[PDB]
Amino acid sequence: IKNKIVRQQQYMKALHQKNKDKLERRKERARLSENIPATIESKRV
Amino acid sequence: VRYSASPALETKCAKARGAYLRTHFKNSREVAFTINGMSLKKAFIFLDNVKEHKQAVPFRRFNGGVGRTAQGKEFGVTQARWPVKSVKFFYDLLKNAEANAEAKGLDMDKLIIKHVQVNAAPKQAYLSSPSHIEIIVAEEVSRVSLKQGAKARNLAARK
Amino acid sequence: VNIIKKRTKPFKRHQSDRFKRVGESWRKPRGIDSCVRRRFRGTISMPKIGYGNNKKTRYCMPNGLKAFLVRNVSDVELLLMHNKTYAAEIAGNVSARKRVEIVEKARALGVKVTNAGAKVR
Amino acid sequence: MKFSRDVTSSRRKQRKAHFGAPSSVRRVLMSAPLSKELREQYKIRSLPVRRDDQITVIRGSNKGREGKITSVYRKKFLLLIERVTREKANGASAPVGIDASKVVITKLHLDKDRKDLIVRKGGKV
Amino acid sequence: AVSEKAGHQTSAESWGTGRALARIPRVGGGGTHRSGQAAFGNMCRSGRMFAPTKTWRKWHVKVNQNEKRYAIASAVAASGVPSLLLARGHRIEEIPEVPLVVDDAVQSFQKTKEAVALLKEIKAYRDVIKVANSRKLRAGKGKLRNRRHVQRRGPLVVFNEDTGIVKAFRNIPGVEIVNVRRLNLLQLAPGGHLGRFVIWTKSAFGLLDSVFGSTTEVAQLKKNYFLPENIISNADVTRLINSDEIQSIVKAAGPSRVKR
Amino acid sequence: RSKPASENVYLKLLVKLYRFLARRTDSRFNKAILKRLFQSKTNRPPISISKIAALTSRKSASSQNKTTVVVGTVTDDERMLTVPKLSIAALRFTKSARARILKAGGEVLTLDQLALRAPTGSNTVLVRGKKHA
Amino acid sequence: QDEVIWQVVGHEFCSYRIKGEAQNFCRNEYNVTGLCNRQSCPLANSRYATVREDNGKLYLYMKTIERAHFPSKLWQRIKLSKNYAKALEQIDQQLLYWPGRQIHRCKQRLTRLTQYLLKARRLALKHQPALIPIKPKQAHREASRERKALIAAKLEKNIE
Amino acid sequence: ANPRQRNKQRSGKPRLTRRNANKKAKAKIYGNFVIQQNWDKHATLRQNYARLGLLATPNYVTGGVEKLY
RNA sequence: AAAACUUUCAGCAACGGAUCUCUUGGCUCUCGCAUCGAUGAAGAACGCAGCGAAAUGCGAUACGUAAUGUGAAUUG
RNA sequence: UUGAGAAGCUCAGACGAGUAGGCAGGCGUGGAGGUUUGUGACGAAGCCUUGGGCGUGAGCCUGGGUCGAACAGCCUCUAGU
RNA sequence: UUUCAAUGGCCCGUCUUGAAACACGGACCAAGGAGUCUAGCAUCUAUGCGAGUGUUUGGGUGAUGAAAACCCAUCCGCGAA
RNA sequence: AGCUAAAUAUUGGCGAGAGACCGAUAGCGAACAAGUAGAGUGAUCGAAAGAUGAAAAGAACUUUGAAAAGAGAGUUAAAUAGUACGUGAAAUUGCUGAAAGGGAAGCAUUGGAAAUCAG
Repeated sequence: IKNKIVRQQQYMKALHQKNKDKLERRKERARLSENIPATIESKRV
Repeated sequence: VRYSASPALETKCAKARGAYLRTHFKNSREVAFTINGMSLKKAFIFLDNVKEHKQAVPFRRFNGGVGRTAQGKEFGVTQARWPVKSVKFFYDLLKNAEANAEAKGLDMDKLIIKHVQVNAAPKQAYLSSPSHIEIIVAEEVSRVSLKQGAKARNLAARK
Repeated sequence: VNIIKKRTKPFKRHQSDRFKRVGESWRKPRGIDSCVRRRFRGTISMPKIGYGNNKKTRYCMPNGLKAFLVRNVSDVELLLMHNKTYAAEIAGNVSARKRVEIVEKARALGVKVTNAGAKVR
Repeated sequence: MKFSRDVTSSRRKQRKAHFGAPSSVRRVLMSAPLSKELREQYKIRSLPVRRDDQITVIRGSNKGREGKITSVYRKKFLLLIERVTREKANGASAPVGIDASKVVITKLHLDKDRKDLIVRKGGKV
Repeated sequence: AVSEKAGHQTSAESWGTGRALARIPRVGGGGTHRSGQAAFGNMCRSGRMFAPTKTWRKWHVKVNQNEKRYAIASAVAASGVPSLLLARGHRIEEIPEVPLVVDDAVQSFQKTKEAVALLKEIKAYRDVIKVANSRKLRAGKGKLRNRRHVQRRGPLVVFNEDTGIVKAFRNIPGVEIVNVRRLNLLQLAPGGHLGRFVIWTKSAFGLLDSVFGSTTEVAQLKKNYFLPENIISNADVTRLINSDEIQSIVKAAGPSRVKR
Repeated sequence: RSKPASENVYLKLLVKLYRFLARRTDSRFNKAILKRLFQSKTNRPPISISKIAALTSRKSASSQNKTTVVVGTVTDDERMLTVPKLSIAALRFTKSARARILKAGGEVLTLDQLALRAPTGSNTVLVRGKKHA
Repeated sequence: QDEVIWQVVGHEFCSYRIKGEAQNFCRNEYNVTGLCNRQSCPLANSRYATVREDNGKLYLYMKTIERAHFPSKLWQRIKLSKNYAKALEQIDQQLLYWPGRQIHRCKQRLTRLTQYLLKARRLALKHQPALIPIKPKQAHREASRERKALIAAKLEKNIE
Repeated sequence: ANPRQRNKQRSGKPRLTRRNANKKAKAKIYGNFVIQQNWDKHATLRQNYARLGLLATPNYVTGGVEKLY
């Protein structure tokens, strides 16, 4: 959106929509063995 | 995010912050000033006492209109209040800072509030005064002249 | 003929300390009642041509050399015959590569550089 | 220097025309050079990029990569080449777009229209 | 010029006196942030500028045709002085002769490589190299206004007939080609500075007498025009002062800077 | 004044020459020429060829070969048909004045040429134009 | 000729003058002293002499009126010997009957130029620390890398 | 800036651009074939008429004429 | 007379949005051309997309149909 | 003796408040023509700084920091300076 | 640079008056913000020409920007009574 | 009683080319949803609002919290670029450090002390 107020407003609606749905799945879910934080050391060649 | 203070390094410290908090900035500054430098557990006891009215937060800088209480005698002042909303926010941040320290692997028993600061958030005619709060909890040659040295050598030889 | 300065303090504009909107740059007071303009007791000074410095040592640095702004090596060679009169001053926007070329060439010509150690170390 | 009063040298007009171009015009805008071998074989210096063409990335961090064009993204002036991707945080791959001028066509997706286009531009097939 | 209506399209009048407001006109109505705001003033935001520019400003300047012809004659004479070309900034340090005159085969060139080859032969290509190396992006708002690049000036090629010379030379950066019959001061003294490096063809050089005439014979191509006369016959005043005629009558020269 | 308001380089060269002659000779003529060089255009009225001819052959005549000198323009006078033989040194000669003097008569000189012929201004008539405008 | 040229370059504009705070410098390749004036401007002075560098060999450059019209052949060059006394003798025999002021400027330049050659050779023999440039992009990046590296090192826990 | 110009600025329909203006382009000769075959398109009509042996005008010319030689 | 408080200076963090650079905009000038509507105009209203609110496009054939050109897209 | 940017150099003496008014020389900003073999991603501009230096002054130069794409000296032109 | 000591130091502008003081303006900062363009007249200076002077109503012409530059037929303006 | 091309006019219409113009408080009111939001019964009135990055690569994953968010982590040349997004001034605010303070303060002069520069 070339209009700065509108692109900001849509982002805030997008951010709320994303955060709400991320925790909708998070509360539904509540894994540790598989999902581990990847770091630079783990990504070292 | 970068904080105001030199500490919060991984060495002995943890971080916590909350931005655009819907609390009064003046009350938050008084709470932050009071609990600054306390041990983490001792600060939790103090915050709980403020909720229970067993202790009070001295209003040192922003003291206009604060009545005198005997509970402020512990801090050497007479004007002290019991801000509940500000204590709730600071209690939450101290809980979060404690959790971050636990994940890091610090020593909880030696944790003090090394740094705690309150800043004004953008004002939001009833423009409110939101508060930014950040907390850091941490574990607790010259020469000699020719005459001078020759005198020194002569003195040393005499000894 | 040592470098003598008739004055070291600058001439701050009247009331520039009290107000931030009033800059420190000197402004001649035009008010017909300005006490400092009238040179009353204890008032701060005003720039005068008598404060001017000796023409022989004017524009000279404490080392006795006059500063000459240098942008590249070509300007350095311009100071070949005036190395006892002029000191090269490398410009701020000259990059690090050209500074090392300027400084090295100045060393060969025996020309002092006022800021030889900048962006070069 | 330009001497025609029908062409404008204005920066404002040229940038508006470039970023206001329709897809049929961006199709010409998204042109790539023909490789040395293709150039001496077809007698054509450059051609518009078309899907399934075989190209080699010449410039950028992907300098040297080769592959077919899986999509010409005319609305962004981007070429999505197979296997030239980027690994997001979550593990999905986002294809990396390359400007058509930064690749070189090593093999063309010849059709009757492309052959007609080749001979049209003073070429041979 | 600005729009003659810019700063007037609003509706506003002064709210009056005694209301603790600067008496500048304020915008009427309500419900928008513009309401109550000032208007109609150089000091006001969205107001009128002071003394809006007008298109009937004087843009063009009259110059007597005699003074223009004087300056063009002075520009050509300066072009024939090697020292003024160097001060101008031309790299003519290896030019065989000033004024540089080439044969009439140049007027029939067809390729830019032929023109470049000739420039190298007469060693005038150093001035072209200076121009190409000088091309910079313009500093300031000029590049937002179709003034995107700047560069130095190269040699000026003066021809008599155009049989391909203009197109052969015109893409070489800095080179300006002109007919000898319409010599331009903007090209002969660029920036108001005298001494541009000029390359004449043989026919252009040979017609210069018809274009300008002499100080005693009229120009053929300028009716009733005579080359201007000088205030001084000899420009070497130092030689005149140190001449035998004057040094034999002047009294004994006193001392130079004297002892205190 | 001590310098000319004119930015002409050749006039500045003339002033440079006559600064030297004024201070290095004892000629009030050279001092006069320098002062008139500093004068503005208004205070340097043109002198006609007819007035030069009249003044040279005036009263006892006795012009002989004395050179007429004016710091200013010498204009032509189409009214007189016959031009005497004259030798004039001036700042400027109009094209008609220069032609008439040369074709029927003697010599035109610039003020620097005079400085080489009469460095002290000997045998010179220092004429002036009428400043009545 | 020369006087008018000086009036044009010395008082209208010249592409060799660096306007300074109390003195102008001549970027001309032939100004012996380096500062432009009636006695130093090669443009203004038709008969001129100068001493300049060339690949370790000092050369005397001379020009006159008879060659002023031909820029290619205007300047003439001779070598100056390594010997200082012989170099002065060459300058004196080349600039004979030239103004003593002009010769004095040439001999002053030759002396300075000789000092330049001596100091350049001495610094070539001598060893000095090489001066490396500084890259703002590298310095900013490596700084941020080390702040992140220290925060992820956990030195106290590793030592303990 | 007009409502009718802002209308097509924000529109998606392309402007009706026509490319017709090339100054210095003199009108080509129809009419006489003999004149057309001998007309050089660069020259002016006064230059062309004089070269062909024709009078552009039978009356005086209201200005100075070019003198090339 | 230590602390608090007040002030000053520096550092850091806020608050704010100046500066600098930019610019599919405006403004001005010049040039070419002459074309609304009862065969329903300009304007207004309402609708139409797989997922659309504005703007854009279009009109129940509704972000278009035919035809011609280009020659392989559209793209969230 | 080199000290001729003659618009330069040099010697000597006197003088120094200043309203109205008069006269002169300078500093700075946007843009234009010229020029500097001009500066620049090895960092332009800007900004910040208890860094340094120059000017009687208007102002200028520079170190360090931040920063990320352009800008300046000189001669002239111009002004919404 | 900060701070201390000793000494001195009335708040700036505006207006009024012989003069003050009143009185009016000033919470703070940033950005903007006021002798401009044009026609006429006059003076002075410069420049060109000079008993002349003024090309740009217009025409010619201008291939490289052609709104430039360059050229000037007949008039006309002012001056020369 | 009547018609009549061309030279002439042209802030509109359909286009085009330019500029010693303005550069986001400027330039049109409108560089962006601009005669829009909004106001008024109505005629009318009428704004504010441009900039992440080369690429969205727009921060997976773990942990704390009811959540918003935080913290480790990650991407990037750079998060001193996290959409409250280029640069980021001043006013102003909090924090730390240093110092001063008996009913003003700022300032000037001279030095001392402390700190720091040329050196």
